[PDB]
Parts: sequence; structure tokens; C-alpha cells
Amino acid sequence: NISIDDAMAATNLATYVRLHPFSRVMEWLFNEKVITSLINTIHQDPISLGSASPDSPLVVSILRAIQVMIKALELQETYLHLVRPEVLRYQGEAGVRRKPVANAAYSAFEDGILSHLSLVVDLGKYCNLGHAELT
Amino acid sequence: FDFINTDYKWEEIPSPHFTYLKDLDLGPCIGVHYDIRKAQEILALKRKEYEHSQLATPEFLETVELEEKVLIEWLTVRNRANLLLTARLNLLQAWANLLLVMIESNDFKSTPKMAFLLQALQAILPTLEAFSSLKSDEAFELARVAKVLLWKLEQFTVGNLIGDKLFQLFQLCLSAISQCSGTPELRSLYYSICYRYLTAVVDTRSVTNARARTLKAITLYGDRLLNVICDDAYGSDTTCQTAAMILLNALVHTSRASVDCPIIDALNRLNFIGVLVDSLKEILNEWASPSQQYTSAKLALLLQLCQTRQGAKYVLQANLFRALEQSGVF
Amino acid sequence: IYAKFVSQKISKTRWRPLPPGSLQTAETFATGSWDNEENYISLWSIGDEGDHQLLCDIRHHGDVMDLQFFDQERIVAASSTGCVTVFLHHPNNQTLSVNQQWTTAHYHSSAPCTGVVCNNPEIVTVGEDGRINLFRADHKEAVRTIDNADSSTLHAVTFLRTPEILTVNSIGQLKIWDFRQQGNEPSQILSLTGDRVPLHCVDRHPNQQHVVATGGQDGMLSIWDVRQGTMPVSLLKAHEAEMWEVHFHPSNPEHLFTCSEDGSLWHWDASSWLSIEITSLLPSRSLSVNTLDVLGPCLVCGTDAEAIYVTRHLFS
Amino acid sequence: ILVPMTVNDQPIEKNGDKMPLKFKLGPLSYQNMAFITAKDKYKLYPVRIPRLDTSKEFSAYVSGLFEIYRDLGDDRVFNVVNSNFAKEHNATVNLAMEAILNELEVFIGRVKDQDGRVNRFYELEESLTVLNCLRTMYFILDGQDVEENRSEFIESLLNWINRSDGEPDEEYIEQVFSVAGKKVFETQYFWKLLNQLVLRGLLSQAIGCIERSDLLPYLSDTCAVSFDAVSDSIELLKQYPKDSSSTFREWKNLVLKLSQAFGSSATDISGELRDYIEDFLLVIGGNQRKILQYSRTWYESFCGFLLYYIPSLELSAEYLQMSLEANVVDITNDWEQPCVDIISGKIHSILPVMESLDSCTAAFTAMICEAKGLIENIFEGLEDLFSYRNGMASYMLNSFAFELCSLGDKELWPVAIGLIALSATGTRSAKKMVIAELLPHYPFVTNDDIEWMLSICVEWRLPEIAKEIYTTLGNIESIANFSLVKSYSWLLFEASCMEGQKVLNAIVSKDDVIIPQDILVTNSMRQTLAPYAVLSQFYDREDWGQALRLLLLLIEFHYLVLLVAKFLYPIFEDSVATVIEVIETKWSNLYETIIEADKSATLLKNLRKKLNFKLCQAFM
Amino acid sequence: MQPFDSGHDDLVHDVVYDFYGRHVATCSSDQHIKVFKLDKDTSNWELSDSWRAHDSSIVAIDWASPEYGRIIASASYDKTVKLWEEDPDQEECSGRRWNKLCTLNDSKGSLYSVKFAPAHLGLKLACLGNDGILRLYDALEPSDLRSWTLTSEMKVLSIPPANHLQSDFCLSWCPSRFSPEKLAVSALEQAIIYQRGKDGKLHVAAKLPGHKSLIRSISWAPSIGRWYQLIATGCKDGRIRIFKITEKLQSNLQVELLSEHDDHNGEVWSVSWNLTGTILSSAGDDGKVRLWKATYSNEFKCMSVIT
Repeated sequence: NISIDDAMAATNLATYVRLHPFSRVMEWLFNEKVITSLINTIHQDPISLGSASPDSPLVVSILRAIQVMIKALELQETYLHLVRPEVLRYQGEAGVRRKPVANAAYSAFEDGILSHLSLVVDLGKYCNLGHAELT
Repeated sequence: FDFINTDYKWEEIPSPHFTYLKDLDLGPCIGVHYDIRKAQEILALKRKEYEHSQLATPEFLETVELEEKVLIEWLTVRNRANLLLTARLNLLQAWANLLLVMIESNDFKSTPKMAFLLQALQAILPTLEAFSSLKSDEAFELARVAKVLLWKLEQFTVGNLIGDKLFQLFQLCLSAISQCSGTPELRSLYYSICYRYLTAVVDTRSVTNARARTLKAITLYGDRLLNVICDDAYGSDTTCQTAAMILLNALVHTSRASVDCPIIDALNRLNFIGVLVDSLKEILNEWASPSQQYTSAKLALLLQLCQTRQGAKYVLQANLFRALEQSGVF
Repeated sequence: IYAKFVSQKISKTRWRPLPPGSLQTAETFATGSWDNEENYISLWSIGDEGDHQLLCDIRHHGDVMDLQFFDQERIVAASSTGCVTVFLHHPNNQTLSVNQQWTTAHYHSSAPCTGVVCNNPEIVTVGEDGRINLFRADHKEAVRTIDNADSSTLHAVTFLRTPEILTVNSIGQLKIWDFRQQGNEPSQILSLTGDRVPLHCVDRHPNQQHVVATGGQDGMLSIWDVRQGTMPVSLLKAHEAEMWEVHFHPSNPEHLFTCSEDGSLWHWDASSWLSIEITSLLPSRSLSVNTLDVLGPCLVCGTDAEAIYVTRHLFS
Repeated sequence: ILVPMTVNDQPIEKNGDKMPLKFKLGPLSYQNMAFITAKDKYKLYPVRIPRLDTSKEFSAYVSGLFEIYRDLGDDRVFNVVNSNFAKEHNATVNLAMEAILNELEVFIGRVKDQDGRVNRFYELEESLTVLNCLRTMYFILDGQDVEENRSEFIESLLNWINRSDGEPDEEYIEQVFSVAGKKVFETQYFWKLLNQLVLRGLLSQAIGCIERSDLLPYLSDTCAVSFDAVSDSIELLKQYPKDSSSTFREWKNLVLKLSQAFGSSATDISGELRDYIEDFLLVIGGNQRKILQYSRTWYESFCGFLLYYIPSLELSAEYLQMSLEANVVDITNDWEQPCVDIISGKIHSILPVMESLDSCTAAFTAMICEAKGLIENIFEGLEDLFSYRNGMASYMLNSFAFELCSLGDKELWPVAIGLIALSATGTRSAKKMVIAELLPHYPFVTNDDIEWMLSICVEWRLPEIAKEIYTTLGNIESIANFSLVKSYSWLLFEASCMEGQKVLNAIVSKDDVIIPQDILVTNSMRQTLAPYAVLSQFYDREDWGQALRLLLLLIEFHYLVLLVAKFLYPIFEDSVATVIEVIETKWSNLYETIIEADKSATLLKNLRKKLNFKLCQAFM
Repeated sequence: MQPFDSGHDDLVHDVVYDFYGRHVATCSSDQHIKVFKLDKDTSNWELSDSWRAHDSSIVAIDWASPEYGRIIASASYDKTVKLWEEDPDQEECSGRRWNKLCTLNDSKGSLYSVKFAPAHLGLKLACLGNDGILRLYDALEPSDLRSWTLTSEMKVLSIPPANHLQSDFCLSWCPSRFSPEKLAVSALEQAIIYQRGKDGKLHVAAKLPGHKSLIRSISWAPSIGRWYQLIATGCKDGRIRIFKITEKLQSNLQVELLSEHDDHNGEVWSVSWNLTGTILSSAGDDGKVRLWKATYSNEFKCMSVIT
């Protein structure tokens, strides 16, 4: 766009990136509270999933959480590359009052989850349920 | 061994007319992987420019659309053909390695396995005849297997089939050397095959017929063939120049057995004897080691030319007495 | 070059035009015959001495006096009977049909139609009745007829820029007409003075709408510029008998082709006619060459020896 | 450059009130205009831009060069399959250089043959000479020495030299083979012209000039010794090596042997012929002193040096110097100095001058010079191309394109746009903009021309451009072909009026197959409906269906309503009544006129008809 | 290409090319407008039509974009501006080939110039006269080529003294399609540039300083390829001037002077540009026309002199 195309459509993409809530969601994903709640929701007893029904809300919630984690792991690079610098430049140029909710120490999404060892154990134990989508 | 088939013509592709978009190449498209978006953007820009030109834009739009729909399938077919070609190459390499490991590590008798040997020869004959000068990748795997096979060698019937194919196999080698096909590595294997053939097979009415017909093939090409061999000598490669130098020894040797010789005469016209005597200088610098064995064949060849009466004329005119003095070897 | 013998004297030969944006060279041509009880219009293709395939033919009543392609599938013929006919080729089943016709295009009793030219949707004809017609595809009657346009025999016609045309006659006059005009007199007459030598053929330069070439009874080639007074710009000695056709090469008009009653076909190479080397292409034993057509590197011609000569490689 | 506006009628004379001259550049290079705002000066003077090329030969030249440019592919660029990319790059580039040279030769030819002015021929040949020299020095050996490829080099060199100037022209061969005051051929002239031939590599001719007078005569008789020299010398000449730098090494050997032998031997010939034969053998042996002695121009010297002394470009620096000490550069022609510059390393600063000789040649020259990597973009910085920001070559090419746009030759427009599109520098959007501004000026006439324009609007995505072009095309049959919103509405209204008044097009809306395919909007649909209604009318229930369709159309849409009322009156159940009612609810000069035409008050008649219909419904 | 007679009795003021360069419009003091056609066949210029169009001397003329039809505009000393459209259903030379589409009488002083605006802005136009007031007109509905509304009025000069025959005014729009709407205006010694603001009104965005006399002509150059703008002026002080205008007292516009040329030694009456803005032309008292090309350094050099 800026390297080949004109500077007309650049404003459209800038407004899209600034107004779309994807940046705020990604920023929240780097919080310890979110990952703690996620691993608490995924960490459940096996008897419940065994006696539960395939349409149980627990299985659906676990599936949605795994999908959100996959999407985050996929889009973290794109975000850190083409969102953070533009948002920072816009906040520096114009006047915006925002409260940070991300941890600078967590340079990536793996830093906040590498401290959980039971996650892999639970993921492996959940393979004996038979649910195709969850497996 | 049924995966090698040229009837499908995976290399040949029917090129449509492409009256338009012909100048659009696949430069930015290209690990052979031609991206489709790199050409899609170019053809889209070209269509936009043509529409802006305002010259029969509505009618000729379907032509560009169908040309793009043909180009996308052309690219996909090219990618699939490249994938199939590399897969066939890998499979042929694996099969050649397996066959080499089998032939080398085999303590069982050879007279019973002669049947399988002849079958493999019959199977590879058409493969070599079909890829003699097409590509220089499949012949390599099939050229070395024939080399070792020729050295690791009712009886009358088998002896005729072997000698028959060895004669046919001798033709395709000289044919490739006359055209300078493949890399110097592949060109070197052909020298070893023809070397032992002219040294062991030919060397008694049966011998005269084979020797006579053998010289005919060499005379068919003429200077075109010898010119390629003379250029290989004193070259960049270390093994090609060695095999080429030793090969000339067998040619002149077998020719005399057939008081003059046309092989030695051709070398003089190609300026081979001239440059050869010039290299004699500084021989001390050149002389197990690859350089040592190379010089052995060099001086060995000159010794053969000095045995025939006609060689003294061409050799003496080269002023070899002054060439061996500058080196100070004595 | 090579000959094919086709058992009829060929009066006219024309290449089928190539599809827009084709990269191929001409491979299909039409012929018309003369001097038989049964004359024919025939379509032929050349395969890749050549191999020719007769695609189809159709009886033509009268001698074929002239022939032109109107489009890919439509062929216009002029008859000695005065009839002008549009034939339609049906490629799906390789047949020819009559699409439309003007049976009284020329008349006195019957008067030969001597020349036809096409600029789709228009067709212009001339004849021995000195009538000049403008026809349009799918119109039953002439758009315009200039009755008694010329008192001499009209031998040929060309467009200049439609609806302007130029005709040549049997006393060596070039006459310019417009179908919007009042009256039966031309806007301009050009001619060579001295002998009033009949002119048998005319062609317009493909790029210079003001320039025409003509061929005469005396075998001579004349180049004319209709802005440059009443006499030719060039007069060039050529054949030993009548010149029957003259064609500028359509894409490189520095090349021009002429044929004659004396049995020759000449390739003239000026590579300009206002703003020359000449090669005679047929053998010394030829009878009248009545007709030729050139498109790209392809030449076809027809002779009174019942022969068609072709080359697809004029320049290679 | 001073050119006469009109070498016929000059509009001024004395300083008699310096008149207000006015000039306006036209959209076409070859058609501009001048005039004067003064009393009794009412003439218009069409002027074409000084030194403009309108010829066909030129456009042919341009096309050929664009072909070479296009065909160069990725190789038209230079990257500042590993060590071969370099060698093969030079291979193809060097070849392109030959192609350019050729195209220019052809062009020059066609200019000498079809011409009014031959000055153009001369200038183009000069351009060719300089280009030959450039190739010979940078476009064959790729920085290596002659041993790298003796054949090609000597071929180009020998070519360059024998196309630069005409001499020795055969008009001078006979000049001396005619002149006397001496015995046969043995004056400074014959030999000078023999040596000249040798120095230029013209060995064939050289030999000929010998077998012309005293090969066998005076020598085979007088001195049998020098006869053998003069003879096997001609033999060595017969076999001057041009492929092997080895064979040459040995050749100069036999030559120096011959020159030594003859050097000290039986002198059975004239005092002058003695030396006259020695010099010939020295020159052939490569004696520097002699090679300089028998040279008429510096390039003869330079050429000789390379041919007979030492075939190494490592000595060119010295060769040129000696050559120039012998014969200074001849300022008569424009090619010599540039050649001297080429040879001596400073290739650059030639583009402006070549641009003066011919813009095109200069453009592509700069281009191939960039391809070789002899000139590059030093800039390092404003959202566009036509500047110093990119290359000097990019600049010259783009300039040429723009210049082509005003030439008005639609054949070259593809070359112009292509030139811009392939420009190795500049954003796709920048080019987009440039094309967006140029294309509208394309001199289209045919259908194909337009389709080409459109194809370029597609290829570049210029919908606003295409929309404009088409708008220009739109401005009864034409209207039918066209069938912006307002215009469509008007077309609709017209169609409705025609229907109310009441062929192939109408059927297509409801050769033929092709048309149906092309067709495959609201206005169109309405017209189709009207046509269907009329067809139904021509063909009781059908009539009712048609009337219903008509009422529906009226509801969707004054004149139409009136036509409908007229139709209803002419015809004169619940659905019908409902429709009539809706019409009454819906219910100027043009409408009144239409009503009058139909009769040949309206509201009253309508009300009466409605009442009648209601009565009919009640009876049913 | 030999000269030809216009057919005018009184002095001719302006000559203008159509878009394709195949047509020409002429206007003179004999109150006539002539249109010439360039015959394809015979490369000669031949009168297409002539007609009386004003009650006074016609000074300026101009063609509209072809995408709006065949339209010509004229300005006269009779304080009016008239618009005409060619009716192809009339014989040439009949005097009835161009129908008046409208008349603009708002000007209360004679008019010296009229220029159509770039097509990418619709049928638009400007005019300037003695009243020193520039006026913009718009054909809002491209269907009604009579519906000419007045888009704007700007006071260029403020106090024009009632006793001066010495008056000159010139107009020239910025042709550029990818640049904000703007146009140049010359008034006596002054030369100022107007630009469309965010408020849809014209504002003075800059001035072209240096003129020490009357500005006889000015024209904006096509900026195809460039990122800057170039406008040239032919002054009475005998100098051609070329200004480089870049947009990066209240302006967003920069103003450079690229060149000055006195080669004419006398007044420069006409200044014109290429279709690509690649060549610039100038004419003056010396009875000579000069063609200028730009150097690699962006200076300007005379590539030829016609006379």
C-alpha cells in the first residue's frame, strides 16, 4: 500500500486497525488472569467428562478455549508485527488515554503457559473420551 | 521396474496459442514453486490498464478471463509435472543404490545370476536409449551401474547376447561423446565403458569381424568425436582428463592392430599433439596421488605414437627435445 | 511454390481471412471457375507438392467474374449473367448455401457483373451495363444504383473511403463516385492521355486511401494519387499481355503483386510507390494467370491451365 | 537549432512594430500551430516539432528495439547457478547489444534506400560505429583478455573497423591501379595500400592486390629468392588464426622466421623493392614502428597492434596512445572521439549527445549500459518515477515513452505503455497513475484498439478510466448499443414511448446466438416486458394478462399512464378492478399532445372508462 | 503543412486544439468563431464551420473534455461567456453547426479568458475580466448542458483604476488528476494560485513572485510522472519563467523558481505546454518560437528555435 500504491487507502486500513478490537483482545491475552482462568477451566476431573453428555457445556467450553488458544498462537506474530508499532505511533502522535493490561515480561504467549505442567497431562488424558472434535 | 515410461510425455506440454498475455512471464513466480498470485496481480494490472485504454474493453474481457483460467491450470500442471519428475528421480536413485548394494555384496555364484544380469541389461537398454541425451540426471545413476557391471564379469548362446549388447552399448557412448552431452562427470563414465570394451572384448575370424565393424563406428563420427575427447584432457576436472587421456591410448592401440593409422592423423589436425608436447614443460611440478597417475597416462600415450613409422614425422616436428630441457628433469 | 491441377480453368482465388488475433498463416482459400458448362465455387484447405482438401463446392451459374470474402463464412461472387450472390459456408457440415442474391444487379437482357468489392455490411458491384450498385447485407434491393454511370465498360472497382469508390473502364479512365451524389457523373476523372488503353484491375493502397494501382490491356502497372492531378504518378512497363489483377500486400504494401494473360505472376518489391525489384514466380510454361491473392507469407493464384499455384512461404 | 517556421510565407519582415507571435503545442507532435494577433495577419501556420520522426522505418526500428528490451527479461536488470549467473548474464546482455546493433543497421539501411534526406543515414551509421566499438570492448570478453575468446573479439573488431569509414574504397583501388612515371606497381602508393589492407585485417583483398601485378612476373623471374618470401608470406596471410590463440602464437613464429631469413639474404631486386618487401614482412610480424608508419588513422594503428603484435587488451592503453601520437583524432566525424573514449575507459557522458542524435537509440543505450552495470542509480532519498530518483536509464526510457505518446502513431502506444510497465523501478501504483493519465490519449479507431485500451484498464485496474473512455464512445443504433444512471433512465423512457407508439434487438432482449451470449439493466427488462406484452396483444385471457402487466409497469413508473388508459378504452375480474382503482388513485404538455394524437377531457374519458369497467364487473 | 487563411477580417486572438489534436477553434475581433477539421486523406486543414457568436471582440476560447460531447466556450469584450455544442446533423460551413447552449452575463466587465476544468471534476469552467472577479461555473446535471450554475466568485484584484487600456488576465487549471483541485490566475503584474479548501471554497494558496510587468500568458503543465507542479509565464518584461510548486502565509504549497529566459528580447506573448508536459513553448516580439526541455538537473534548456 504505502510502498507501491498511493496514500489514499492507507487511511482506511489505519482506521480499521485502530478501531477493530483485535488489538485489545490480543493485549488482554498476555495477562496472567486470563491464562490462569483458562487452565483452571481446562483442568477438571475425568469422572465429570466421562459421565457428562457429548453436548455438555463443559466440553463445548473446552473446545472453544482450545480454538481461542490456537487462534492466539497463530496471530501473535502478525499482531506483534503489524499492530503494536502502529498503535504505539498513533498514541504518541495523537492524544489517547489507555490503561495497559499486558505484561512486558511475557514477550510471547508461550511465556505465560510454560509454567503449567499439568496442561499436557490433561490434554493427553482427554484423548480417551471419544469426542472427535475435542481429540 | 515399470515406473520409467516416456509415453506419458511428462516433459512435453501442449502450449496453447495465447494471443494475449504472451509477454507475461513467470519471473516473480519462482525449489521449483511458481506462485500463482505473482502472475495474478500482473494480469490484473494489465487488465486494468487495458480497460483504462478504452479500446473494446467489454468484448475482449472474456478472452483475458479464459486466458487466465488456462494459465492457472498451466501452472498447476507444471508444478505437478515437476513433482512427478523429482519423485521419479528419487525412486530411480533409490533403485540404483539398491541394485549396486545387491551386486557388490553377493557371494552367490554368478553363472545362475547371469539370467538376471541379462534381464537387467535388456531392461536398461531402452532406458538408456531413451535418455541418452535428454537429461543428465537419470543417466548418471544408470551409467555407473553399467560401469561396475562390466568389470565384475549353452555358453555360446549367452556369449552372443552379451557381446551383442556390449556392441550396442558401445554406440550410445560414442554418440554422447560426439555431442558433448551431460556434465564432465557423466562424460567420464562413458570413457571407462568404451575402454574395457576395446581392451578386453575385442582383445580368430570372429575377432576380425568385431574389430572391423568396431572401427567403422569410430570413423562414422570422425573429428567431431575426437575433438571432444581432446578438449577434456588438461581440463578443470581431475578424473575426466585422466579417463580421457587413457581412452586415447586404447583407440590408437586397437587401430594399429587393424603402415599408417587415421586416428593418429586426426590428432595432429586438431592441434592435440602440439599442445600435448607443450605441456611436457614443467613436468617436475606436476609429478596414489591424482596428479601422478594423470602424468603416467600422458607420457604413456606419447610412447605409443613413437612406435609407428608415421608418428616420428608428426612427433619430431613438435620439437620435443627443447621441451624436455626447459623442465630440467634430467 | 507448387501447383495443383483441378480440372477447371480458375478465374478467381481468394484466401479466407484469418480470425482476429490469429498467429496462424492462411490455410483456406476459395476458387471460382470459368468457361465450363458447369462452373463452381469451391473451398479448399491446405494441410501441414502440398496436400489440398476440397472442403465443399457449389454450382455457380455463369462464369465467375469476380469473388471476394465478405467475412469468415460469406463469399460474394459476380456472374457473367449479371447476378451477384452471397454464398454462406457452414463449417459444421462443410456445405455451401446461397445466403442472398441480387439476380438483376446488372442487365441491359443479361450483362456481366465485372467486379465486386466488400466492406461488410456493404457490397459494391459494377458491370458491362455501366451500372454501379451499393448493396447491403439483408437488404433485398440496392441501397443505391448509379444507372448509366459509365458509357464505357466498367472493368473493376475499389473503395477509396466508403461511401467513396473508384472505378476503371475500357478507355483507361479512373472515375470517383459517392453513393450520396446527385446524377450519374463522377466527381473526378483520371486518365493517361494518348492511347485510351483499357484498364482491367485496380487496388487501393491499404494505408494511403488516396493511392491506387491499376493494370492495363498493355500489361502496364500505373500508380495514381487522386490528390495529384489527372495523370498517374508512375507508369511502369510490365507484362506482355493484359494484366488481370493487381494487389498491394495487405500488411506490407511496399510489396505488390500482378498477374497476366501472358502467364506470369510478378512480385514487385519497393522496400514507396510515390517516389523496384521484380521476381517472376511461376514457371515459363504457364497459360494465363487470371487471379491471385496474398495474405501474410501466403500466395495463391489460378490459371487457364486448370492449375492453382500456392506458396505459404513467400518470405522464407 | 534554427529552423524556418515556413520556408514559403514568413509573417514578419522589418522590426516594424515587433508583432505579438503566439504558439500552441498540439496533442500531436507533428501538428502544432502558430499565429499572430495583429492587423492584416490572419494566416495560420501549422508547425511540426523540429527533427521529428514520422517515418515507418523509424516505428519499425522502435518496435525492434522494444522487442530486444522485452526479450531481455530479468537480464535487463543487473544484480550487483552461482558463478554462472554472472557469465551467462553477460552472455545474454552482450547478445542483446548485438541485436540492438543489428536493428540499428537495418534501420540505417532502410533510411538510405527510402529517403528524401540522407543526413539521417550518416548520423545513424556513426551511432552504429560507436556502438560496434563499445561491444568489441565491453560486450564480448566480459573483462577478460582476448585468449578468453579470440574468435568473437577479432570478428567484432574487424567488423567495427570496416564499417566506420569507407576507405579503402574500390574507387581508390583502381585509382592507383591506373596511375605513369615508374615501372609497374612499385611506388609508395601500392605498398601503402597493401599494408593498409593488412592492418585492417582485409587479407583477401591484400592477397588480390599482389596477384594483380608482380607475384610471378618481376619476382619469379628477377629474384627467385624474394619470390619465395613474397609467396609463402601470402601463404601465411592465407592462414591467419582467428580461433586459437595458440595457432597465432605459432603463426607469429613462422612470420618472424620468414622476416629473419629474408632479413639477411640474396638481394637480387631493386634497392627500393628490397625494403618494400621487408616492411611488408615487418608489419606482418608486428613491428610497432612500422605498424605506426603505414597507418593513416589512429584506429588503423590500434587495430594493427591488436592483430599482429600482442593480442592483449592490457596494452590497449599504450596502443591508443601510440596511435594518437601518429594520427590525431579526426574531428570531421562524430564517432572517432567517442570510440577513443570507449577504448580508454570513460564510457559515460555520452547519453546526452546520443540523445541529441536520436532519443530512442540513446534511451535503449542507457538501458543496456545499466544492464551491463556500467551505470547505476546512485540516488538514495516524492511518490513518483520521471525523475533523477531512479536510474539515468529508467529516466531516458520513461522519457522516450512520454515522447512516443505525442507521436500519434497507435502502433507505438503499446511500446510506450509497455516501456512504462516494464520500467524496473517505480511503485505499481505510480505506474498505475501514469498509465491512468496517458491511456485516454490513445488514438483508437478500430474495435480492437478500444479493446486493447480496455484490456489495459483491466490489467491495471482503472475502472474510472474505462468508464470515462466508454463515456466518450457513447457520445438510435448507438443508443441501442450503449444499453450514467440518468442516461439509462432516459433510455428506458424512450423505449417505453416507442412501445406505446407501437426489431432484432428487441427479440434479443426478450449471429443471433452470439448477440444473446453478449447480452448475457432495469430499463432493458422493462423494454423486454413491453415487447412481450405487445406480442401477447398481437396473438381473451392473454389480453387480460397483458393488461395486468401494463398496469404493473405503470405502478412501478404520465405519458405511460395515458397510453395505458388509451389501451383500456380500446379494449372496452376483481384483480382487474383493483388495478383500475390503483390507476385512478395514481392519476404535462407532452402528455396532452400524446392524448390529442390518440384522439385523432382526457381525465373525464378515463373516469368514464373506469365507470364502465365497474358496471361490467357488477354485471359479472 | 503550408499556411492557410483563417477567414477572419479582424485580428485573431486565440487558437485552441481539441482533445485529439485533429480539430481547431479560432476566435477573432470580427466576432466570429471558426472550427477547422484535419482531413484524414488530404493532410490539409479545412474549415468545418464559421459563425457569428458575439456582439463584440471574442478574445478567448476552449474545448471541453470529449466525455461530455463536442463543446466549445467563448469569452468576449461584450461582458459575456457563451457555450456551444456541435450538432452533427448539419452541413459543414452552414453557419448552423454549433448551437448556443447558454450565456453567462454575470460579468459586469469585458472578459479576457475562459478555461474548462479537468474532466475529473465534471463540466466546470472559469472566467476573468475587467471586473477583476474570477467566476466558476458548473453544469451540475451533465444531461442538461444549459443548466449552468455559478459555483464561485473571487476578487482577484481589489482596486482596478478606471483609466487603463493596459489590462491583461489569464487562467489555467492544474490538469493533474491525482492532485487537489487548484488553478492559476494572472492579473497585470500579479500571478496567484487558488486551491480548493476542505470547505469547498477557493483560497489563495500562493503567489508567483518576480514579474516586473504585464503577464501576457500562463499555463499549468501536465504533471504526468512528477510529484510536483510546473507553471510557466510569459511576461512583458521579456522573460519566460518556470515555477516549481510542491505541496508538503497559510499555505501547504511551496514555490520555487526553476527558470528565467530572456532569449526573446521583448515581450513573451504565448506560453504553451506538451500533452505530456515534456515540452514547453514560447513566442514573442522577435518573431520566433522556442521549444524547451528539462535537464536531468531540472533546469530548462532550449532544444530548438523556429522562426
